[PDB]
Amino acid sequence: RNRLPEPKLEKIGKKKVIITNFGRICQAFNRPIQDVKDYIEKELSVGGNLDSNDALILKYEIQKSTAFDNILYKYLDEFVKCNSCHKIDTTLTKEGRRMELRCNWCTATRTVQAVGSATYSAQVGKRSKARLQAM
Amino acid sequence: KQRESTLKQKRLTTGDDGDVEVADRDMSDGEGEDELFVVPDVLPEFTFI
Amino acid sequence: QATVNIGTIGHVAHGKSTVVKALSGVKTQKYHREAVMNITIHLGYANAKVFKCDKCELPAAFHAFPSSQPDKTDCPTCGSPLTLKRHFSFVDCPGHDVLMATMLNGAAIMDAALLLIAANEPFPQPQTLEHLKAVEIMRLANLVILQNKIDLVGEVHAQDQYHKIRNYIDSTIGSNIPIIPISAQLKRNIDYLLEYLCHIPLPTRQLNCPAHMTVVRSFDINKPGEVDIENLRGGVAGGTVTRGIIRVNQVLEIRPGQVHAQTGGTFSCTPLRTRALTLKAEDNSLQYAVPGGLIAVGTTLDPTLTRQDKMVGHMIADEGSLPEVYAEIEVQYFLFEEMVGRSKQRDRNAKRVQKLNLQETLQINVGTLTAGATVVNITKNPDIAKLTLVTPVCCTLDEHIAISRLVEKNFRLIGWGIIRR
Amino acid sequence: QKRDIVYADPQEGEEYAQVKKALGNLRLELQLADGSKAIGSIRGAMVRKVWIGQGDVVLVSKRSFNKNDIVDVIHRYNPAEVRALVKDEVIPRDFRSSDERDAKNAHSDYVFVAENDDDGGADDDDQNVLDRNKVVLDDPLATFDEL
Amino acid sequence: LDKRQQRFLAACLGVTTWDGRDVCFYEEKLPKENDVVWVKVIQVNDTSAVVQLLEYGNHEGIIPYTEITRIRIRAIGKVIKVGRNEAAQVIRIDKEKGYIDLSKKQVTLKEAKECEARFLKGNEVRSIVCHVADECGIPAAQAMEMIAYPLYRRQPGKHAWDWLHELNRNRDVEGILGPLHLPEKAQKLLLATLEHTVRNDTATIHADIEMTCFQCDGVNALRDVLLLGRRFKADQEPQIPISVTIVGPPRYRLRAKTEEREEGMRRMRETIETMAIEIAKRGGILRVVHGPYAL
Amino acid sequence: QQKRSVQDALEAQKVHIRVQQRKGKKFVTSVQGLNQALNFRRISREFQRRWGCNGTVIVTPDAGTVIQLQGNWSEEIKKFLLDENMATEQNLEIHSL
RNA sequence: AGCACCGUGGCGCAGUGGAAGCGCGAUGGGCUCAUAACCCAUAGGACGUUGGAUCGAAACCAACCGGUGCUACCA
Ligand SMILES: Nc1nc2c(ncn2[C@@H]2O[C@H](COP(=O)(O)OP(=O)(O)NP(=O)(O)O)[C@@H](O)[C@H]2O)c(=O)[nH]1
Ligand SMILES: [Mg+2]
Ligand SMILES: [Zn+2]
Repeated sequence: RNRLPEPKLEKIGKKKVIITNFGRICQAFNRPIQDVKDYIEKELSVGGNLDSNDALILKYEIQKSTAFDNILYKYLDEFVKCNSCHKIDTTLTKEGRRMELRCNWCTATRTVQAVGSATYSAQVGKRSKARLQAM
Repeated sequence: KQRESTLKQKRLTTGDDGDVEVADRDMSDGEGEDELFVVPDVLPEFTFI
Repeated sequence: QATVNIGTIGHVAHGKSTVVKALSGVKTQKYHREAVMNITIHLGYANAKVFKCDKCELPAAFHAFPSSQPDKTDCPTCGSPLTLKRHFSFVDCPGHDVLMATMLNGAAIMDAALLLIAANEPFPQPQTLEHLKAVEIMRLANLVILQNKIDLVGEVHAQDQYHKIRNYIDSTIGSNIPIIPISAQLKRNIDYLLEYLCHIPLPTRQLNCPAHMTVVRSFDINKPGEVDIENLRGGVAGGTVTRGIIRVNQVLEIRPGQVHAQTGGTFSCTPLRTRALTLKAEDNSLQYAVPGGLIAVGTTLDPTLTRQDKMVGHMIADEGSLPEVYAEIEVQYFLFEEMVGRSKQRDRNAKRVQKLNLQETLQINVGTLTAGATVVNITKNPDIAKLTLVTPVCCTLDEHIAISRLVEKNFRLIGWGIIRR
Repeated sequence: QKRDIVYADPQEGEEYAQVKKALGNLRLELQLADGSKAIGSIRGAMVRKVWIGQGDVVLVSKRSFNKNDIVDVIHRYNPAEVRALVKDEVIPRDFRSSDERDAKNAHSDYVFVAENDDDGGADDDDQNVLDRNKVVLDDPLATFDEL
Repeated sequence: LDKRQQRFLAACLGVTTWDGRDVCFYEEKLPKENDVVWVKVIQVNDTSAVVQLLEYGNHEGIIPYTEITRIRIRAIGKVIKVGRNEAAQVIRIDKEKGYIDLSKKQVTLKEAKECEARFLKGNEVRSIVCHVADECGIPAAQAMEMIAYPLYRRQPGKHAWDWLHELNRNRDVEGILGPLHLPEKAQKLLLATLEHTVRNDTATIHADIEMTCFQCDGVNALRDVLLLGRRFKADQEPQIPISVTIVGPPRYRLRAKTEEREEGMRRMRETIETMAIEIAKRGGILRVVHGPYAL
Repeated sequence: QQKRSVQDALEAQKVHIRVQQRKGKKFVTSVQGLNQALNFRRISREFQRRWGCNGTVIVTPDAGTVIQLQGNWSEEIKKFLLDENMATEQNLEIHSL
């Protein structure tokens, strides 16, 4: 029943979605910047970056909502949240190769693995331009 | 205002090099609040009502 | 070395290897194990010595690590020197669905086990119950029931749970085994646990009857050794002794031996004669092996196979001592009424076992064997099946068999049998 | 103008509920924050003056003459008020059932809490009032010297 | 150590001026019509562009707009930019005052692969003969004309690299100095031509032995097999051991990487045959994957 | 026997679904992780007919026998493979939403 | 535990000896009634670390370190 900052959005240009609260959010469950960003951007299969004043940018377009939450839920129940107690105080480790994660509020250690997708993405979606750049 | 600027386009026809010209590109929205710019009085009354 | 073998059973997600981790301080791996996540997959082994803490029964607080408690030669809990009582080995038998058959493989080795239940789940899962009936094939007397998690949930739900479990037990298996709280990724209340293990008596074994060993491990060749004498730093028949004293420089026969293909329809298997190079148990080296404990008997001759355990259900004895090799075993089988391991809604709602019939895939878990069988005869006398085994089995006893059938991409205990032979 | 928020009257119909998916012919599929599954409708003053999307939360009415006919969307709660409502004491965020409660769909889903109003600014309006009719010192350059 | 000292010193310099950036590779001033060449891109200028050759000095050439490719591009900039090194061939050629006219659009379906190879060889020849020449006296013109230029003239268009009348002959085997004239610079030539080049890099498969099968004698048999595996040999390197990866219980992976030729293939085949036929009668039989590769 | 059983019930076979967006409110969807043995033409041609869609039987290097569909469908591209021994309920990635 | 490959601007990478570049970015302008689209100017590099070979390299050799894949499964 923990409290997580409620991500809050902007619709700029009716394409992009800027997420102002990015920095604050990443701090809260105690994981770094680039790694968190990766997972998000991979799932949605879009570009955009962060940089700036630590407000994220994404090329994904949605009707403005609180429904960004679903994405965050996936990240938090894979990575941070232990399956022993249900509780985030958790802290990432480096054990062996592709081995990570520790709990510390009862210290029941748990390992997890990190995304490196690269199986299938389809194609989308203009062409001409693609070939032109890949000239 | 931008939506009012998007409804001033001008014009159809597929191609003018390789890329398309389309107006309108769909929006069915719609509006939120309507903030209503509160200051007749705020705080004191709220503990009675 | 270890004198007494202590196993571990319980459904996965209730702890298994967790309790072992507390005491021994070591863990098991195989690489594959990580990739699937919290599946143990093959079998555990470790060793922790018993030495009595002499003002300890249940003192309030001490370090979480068990080195203040036994497995040390000095005590800080009573602040006085320690004295030996016992020494144990551990074994970890899986709790996952698929892994039934390998639990069976490691079920005839052990001399006791700990049941593990946790407070975070329902009363009696299906897999727990199925474990218990599996035991009763090989007929262990000593058993201990535990609640792994009691400090992760309240001290209310705990009590209830305990009452229900308490009712159910001593209405299945007498002796009124105790039900006990522990923690073991917080590593507390070992003192309690340990006190109950101390009182579990010396079993009896034979130390002067012809050699008999049950193998469950093999491979230790290299990496490194790499340079010099070159490779490797020959293999093992890593397992338990039940009978006789396995001394160094004795001559051993592997009685399944090297398996040779069929020559048209009839296969043959020829024994492998091998010598004991060294006996290694724990980090120590033995000159003689006493029954009980896992002893890595150093083997010799040729390469190929026995990569992780292709010595599955293999029997080792001395030269001129031959446990009789049987290709066909006449099994007198008794079936259960309930197809345990089924998950539908609640364990008590289970489906009923279907009769044993001609031409069906079985298994047959003769002790530590996992030999594939097909029923060819239901007739010889009523309730006797003459079952042909592709992989040969050696009889040293009349053999107590658990019979497993496939229910849906996985076998689930159906009954037990005894060989007439 | 006026209030953007109203509360249910438990009598005279009216109970909170949430949209699921949308269906053709102005009707939609609608589910109760206590009871079982439902189908809704909409009124003709909201036929394209107001758009009620999926997973938006609304306030029904119920028929007086005969229950268990069909129900209707007579209002909409703006997202600004949904978070507020759900907080206070009032409606479940899981909308008891969800599809169904016997399958316990969409698990936590840990609370979010709009705890983001204050940023640690906006402290102290308890300070000074005006000092007038006093000669008082107040020359700049302050701090500029620590020597 | 004047070597070390010279380096550290000359980070503070004030640089030693050297011929790395000029001088024609071949005799000729200018190519013939429809000859591929390797250029460098000085700038764009909108209407075509000014580039330079590199095969013959720094001499200019100018591509004309609407002659970079078939496709519409809009902007010229983002295909070609500036600072590149690229192929091109010729259309017209004025020898009267050195206007030259080129196309990137007639160089089609590679062909510019030949250009790369060619250019590189040239660059080698040149950079070599300067380090030779200027240890003693003399400008680069003369040293060049007496070493480089002959082997482009003598045998037509065989460069001064490839076929075995050229320089890489005199890296393998000696005796071609005779019909050319050469004082002290003979020494410095051959010894720089050694000091730098290099051949480079070659296969290095690793024999794989699968000593499947059984017999009242396996281990012992495997040891005997292993003892002939590596040294063996030694001789000057490449070698052929270490040997060094355990795969499975029947499968042993012996290294075997060579630095010099196909010569490792012969050594592996002979070693495998001895081990498999003469030995492997006391244990299981020797089987190959094969055996070589990894690659 | 048991060996194969395990090696199959606990290894490999992992079933990818994904959703993305073409533009505005248009969408697309894929499936991957289905065995080579199955005829792709028969599954694709089912999905289609049960709802206005558009399949394919694309083969891509080191990812092949991968099929896509038109529209957002995630739910029904999971549902139909659950009851049908096509996804051990363990291998079901959704990247939607 | 070895084998193989890789380490270059915030991020992904190009660069076979004359040796600081490109695509995405960030920041600031310009095009447009606005937004996409598209141009331009700015800042931003111990070329993993160390030694060695070489007139001379980021490129070649060795040692160590890190990352990823493959084979190993350790009394
Ligand atoms: N809080 C708490 N965590 C526990 C307790 N017992 C075990 N755990 C945690 O549960 C996890 C599972 O441990 P493990 O022993 O592998 O479970 P298992 O049941 O043996 N796996 P398997 O079923 O395959 O044998 C460990 O990370 C451990 O931290 C307990 O009593 N309390
Ligand atoms: Mg375990
Ligand atoms: Zn925890």
